[PDB]
Amino acid sequence: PRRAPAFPLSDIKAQMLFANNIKAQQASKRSFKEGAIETYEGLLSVDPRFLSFKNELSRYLTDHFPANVDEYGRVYGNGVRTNFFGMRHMNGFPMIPATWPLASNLKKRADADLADGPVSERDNLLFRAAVRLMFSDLEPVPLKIRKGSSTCIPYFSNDMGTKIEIAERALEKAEEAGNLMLQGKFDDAYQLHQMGGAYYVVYRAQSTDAITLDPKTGKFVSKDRMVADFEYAVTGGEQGSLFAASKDASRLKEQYGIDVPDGFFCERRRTAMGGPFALNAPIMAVAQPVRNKIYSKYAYTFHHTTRLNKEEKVKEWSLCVATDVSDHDTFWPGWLRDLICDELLNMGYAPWWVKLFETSLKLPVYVGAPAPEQGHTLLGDPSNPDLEVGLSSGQGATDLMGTLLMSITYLVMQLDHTAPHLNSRIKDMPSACRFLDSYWQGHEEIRQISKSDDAMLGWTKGRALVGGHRLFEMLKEGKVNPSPYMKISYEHGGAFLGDILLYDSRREPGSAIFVGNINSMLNNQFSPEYGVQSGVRDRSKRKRPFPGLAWASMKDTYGACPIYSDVLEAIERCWWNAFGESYRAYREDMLKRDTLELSRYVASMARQAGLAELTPIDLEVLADPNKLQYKWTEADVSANIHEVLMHGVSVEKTERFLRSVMPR
Ligand SMILES: Nc1nc2c(ncn2[C@@H]2O[C@H](COP(=O)(O)O[C@H]3[C@@H](O)[C@H](n4cnc5c(=O)[nH]c(N)nc54)O[C@@H]3COP(=O)(O)OP(=O)(O)OP(=O)(O)O)[C@@H](O)[C@H]2O)c(=O)[nH]1
Ligand SMILES: [Mg+2]
Ligand SMILES: [Mg+2]
Ligand SMILES: [Mn+2]
Repeated sequence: PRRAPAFPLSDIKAQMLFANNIKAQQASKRSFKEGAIETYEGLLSVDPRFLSFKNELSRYLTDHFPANVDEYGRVYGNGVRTNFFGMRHMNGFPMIPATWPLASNLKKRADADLADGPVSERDNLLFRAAVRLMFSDLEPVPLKIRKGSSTCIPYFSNDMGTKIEIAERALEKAEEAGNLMLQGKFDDAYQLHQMGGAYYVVYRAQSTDAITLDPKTGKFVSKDRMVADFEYAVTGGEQGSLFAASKDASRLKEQYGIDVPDGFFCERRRTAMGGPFALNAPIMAVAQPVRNKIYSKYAYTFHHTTRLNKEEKVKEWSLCVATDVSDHDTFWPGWLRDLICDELLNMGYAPWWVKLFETSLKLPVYVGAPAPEQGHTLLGDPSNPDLEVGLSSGQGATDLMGTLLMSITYLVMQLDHTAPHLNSRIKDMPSACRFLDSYWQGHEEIRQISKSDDAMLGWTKGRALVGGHRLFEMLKEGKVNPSPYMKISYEHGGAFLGDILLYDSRREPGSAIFVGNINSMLNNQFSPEYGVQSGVRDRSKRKRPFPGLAWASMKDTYGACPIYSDVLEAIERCWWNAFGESYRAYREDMLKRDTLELSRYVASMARQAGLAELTPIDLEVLADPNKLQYKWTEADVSANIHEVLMHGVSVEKTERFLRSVMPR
C-alpha cells in the first residue's frame, strides 16, 4: 500500500541533489568506510594495550559494583545501573548493515496501536495550546551556525563565509520559495533557492551498547539491534525484513589483520540526517527564539542545567516517575506536523513559512552507504515531498518537535490516569492555554521536567497522587501502554539528562539526589564517538576540539557518584597493567597541552592565561561540542567560548526576516 518511489544515484532526480563541485560529488558517491578511531593523539581504539585495559577494567568494575536498581527502576546504593561491558566495542568499526531509514511510519504506528490523530478534543486542544504558548511572543536573535558543519544538500560546503552567505540568501528568498511550494512548484523552489531536495543520510556511532556475560558459557553477548533492509524501508514494513545487524568482530582479523580479543564487538550505528541548509536556515531563525521562550518563561519544565538545578524541582515532589519512550524519532507522528502547521496558520504565521516548515518534515532522504555494496539511493520524490519518516534529525527544530509531542503526551498520561478532576479546566483554547501555561510553570499538583523523550513526571500532595502511584504500578507491570500516542514505560535506572536520580532507603523524591552517571564518564573517556581528527588544523572545526579539558571538569561532573574514587583508582591500576604508566599523569599532560592550545582560539585568553574563568559546562563542551546539540543550549555556555564553536548571521538580517514570518 504505496511503496515509496526510489531512485539510484545515476537517476537525474538523485544527480540534482549534488552541485557540480568536488565535495558534493564525493558525498554522493562516498562508499562504506571503517577503521579504528584515534581515541587520543597517538592511541588507536584497537591498540592491544588499550583493549587489554578495557577487558580488565570492565570485568573488574562489573564484578565489584553490580547494579543497584530496584523493582521500580530507582537506583540507590552505588549509583550503578548496569554492568560495565558497554566499553567492549572496536570503536570505528560498525555493525553491518546499518538500517535503511523507513520511508513511512504509518503502519509501524498502527501496528503498535498508536493513534493517528488526537484521540479526544481535550488532547487536540492541548497540542494546539502547546503550539500557541511556544510560538507566540518571540524575540529575534541572531542565527548561529556551527563552525565546520556541512551545508549538505546541494553544495556540501564547510566554509563559514559560504555558509553565512547561503543562510542570508535563504532568509531573503524564503518567502518566495515558500510561495512557490504553496503553488505545488517544489522543483522550482529547489532549483532557484535550494529549498527542497532531500536529507543526506549518514550513519553515526553509539560507541557503547549493552553487552552481557552469560554466566553459563562464560561468553559475552551483544544486544541485537534490528535493522530494516531496503524493501522493508520503502514499503513501510509491508515487505522485506527486519533483522539483527551483525556486531561480530571476528572479521576484523581476517580483513585487516587486527587482533580481536574475546568479547569485543562492532559498534552500534544510528542514522543521522543532514538537512539541506538553505531550507533549514529559515527554520532555525524561528526555532532559536522559541527555545529562548520556553527556556525562560517555562524554565520550570524545560530549562535544565546542573544536577542541583534539577534536584531542587524534584525534591519538592511526593512521587517522581522516570519515563522511557521507545524509538521516539521513528514513531514521531506526521499528524502532529500537520496539526502544528494548522495551528501556526490559525495564529497568523506567514503561510509561505509554514509551508517551508511543513515541507522540511516530509522530505525525501538520500541513503549513502549502510553497508559495503549498498546505498546511493534516494527514497521519495523531491518533486512532491510526502515521506513519513517520523522526525528527521537534521531538521532545524527536531528538539522542539519532540518536546512539543512528548510534553503533551506526558501531561495527557497524567490527566488520563491520575487527574480526571482537572479536565473541567480544559474546555476551549483560552482555558487550554491558561491551564498549560500554569502546568508548564510548575504551578499544578501534577508536574514534569523534560526534554524531548527524556522526562520525569511529578505529583505533589493531593487528589492526583493516589493515581500517580497507580500509574507507576501500571508502568511497573508493563502490560498496558499508558499512552495512546507513543510507547511509554518506566526507565530501568531512572535518570534525567544524564544525571541518575539516586534514592536512599526511603525511596522518595525528597531524600533523593541527582548524581552523575559514572558509566558515562567511562563512555566518554574510553569510547568517544569520534577520533581526535589531528589532521584538521582548525581545532574549532573538530568533533572533539580539546579532548584534554574534560579532565578539569571530571570532579565537577562525576564527583558525587558514590563509587567515583573507586573507579578512578581501578582505572589507574588497570592503565598501569596495560601501559606501564600513570593514567592520571597522562591526563594531566593532555590537560596542560590543550589548555595552551585553547588560548590560541579564545581572544580574552592571554597566550597562557589559565582555565580560571571557564565553567564545568564550558569545558565539557570544548571537549565534546556534541553535548551542545542534546544537553545544553548556547545560553548555558560562556560567551567567549560559544564564539569558538559558532558564528552568526547579523541580528538585523534575522530581525527583518522574523518580522515577515510572525503575526506580531
Ligand atoms: N548513549 C546514547 N544514547 C543515545 C544516543 N542517541 C540516542 N540515545 C538514546 O537516548 C536514551 C538514553 O540513553 P543512555 O545511554 O541511557 O543515556 C544517554 C542519553 O540520555 C544522552 N544522549 C547521548 N547522546 C545523545 C544524543 O545524540 N541524543 C539524545 N537525545 N540523547 C543523547 O546522554 C546519555 C549518556 O550518553 P553517553 O554517556 O553514552 O555519551 P555519548 O557521548 O555516547 O552520546 P552521543 O550522542 O552518542 O554523543 C536511549 O533511548 C538511547 O537510545 C547516543 O548517541 N548515545
Ligand atoms: Mg530505550
Ligand atoms: Mg556525547
Ligand atoms: Mn530518563
